[PDB]
Amino acid sequence: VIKPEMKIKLRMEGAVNGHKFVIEGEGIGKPYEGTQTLDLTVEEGAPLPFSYDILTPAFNRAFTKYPEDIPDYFKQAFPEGYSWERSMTYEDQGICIATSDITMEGDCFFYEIRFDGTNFPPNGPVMQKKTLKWEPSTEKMYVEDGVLKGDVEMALLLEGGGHYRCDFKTTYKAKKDVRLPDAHEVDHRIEILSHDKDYNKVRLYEHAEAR
Repeated sequence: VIKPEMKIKLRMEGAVNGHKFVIEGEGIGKPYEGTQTLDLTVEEGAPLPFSYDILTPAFNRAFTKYPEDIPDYFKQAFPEGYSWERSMTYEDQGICIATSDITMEGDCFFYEIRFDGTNFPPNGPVMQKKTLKWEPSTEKMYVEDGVLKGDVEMALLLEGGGHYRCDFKTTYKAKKDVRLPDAHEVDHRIEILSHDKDYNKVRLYEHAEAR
């Protein structure tokens, strides 16, 4: 039921360091090539006082190129869909939790996303918007408790050229039983292709391939 091109519509509600916001997104991707692009718009809470980058991995592993001999936990889960739960722990004790519930109708995915962070220092790189991009990453995927888990060590490149590290832990929960894969890895690259001055409008791209 996963077509070679799938559309995407999403809504994120959240709060970061007490600043509430709402972002909507629409876009399109190619699930079997592991690529997608979203156009995202801040609908409430503009201008965001924090780095947009902390949000971008919350904006769907159905968009992953899986080799034909690794079971695709994500494409198998449709049309019913799946949800995920993610902790993101930053090196300066900023902490975020995000969840998403992902359904489908026809050639379109729908994401209902919740995002919350707190404890970001007011002069650190997130609240001072000093981040440039995420570095390409490798997520370790493995089965535990009957579901699929991923761990990835993430790094945000900073203005002036250091890195700001974050550990991601994700639980992925299909809504029906599916064929479980062996342990494997997903390589990612995520990039903001363009944005307006205060990131009220953002074009966001991801390429992901399992190996």
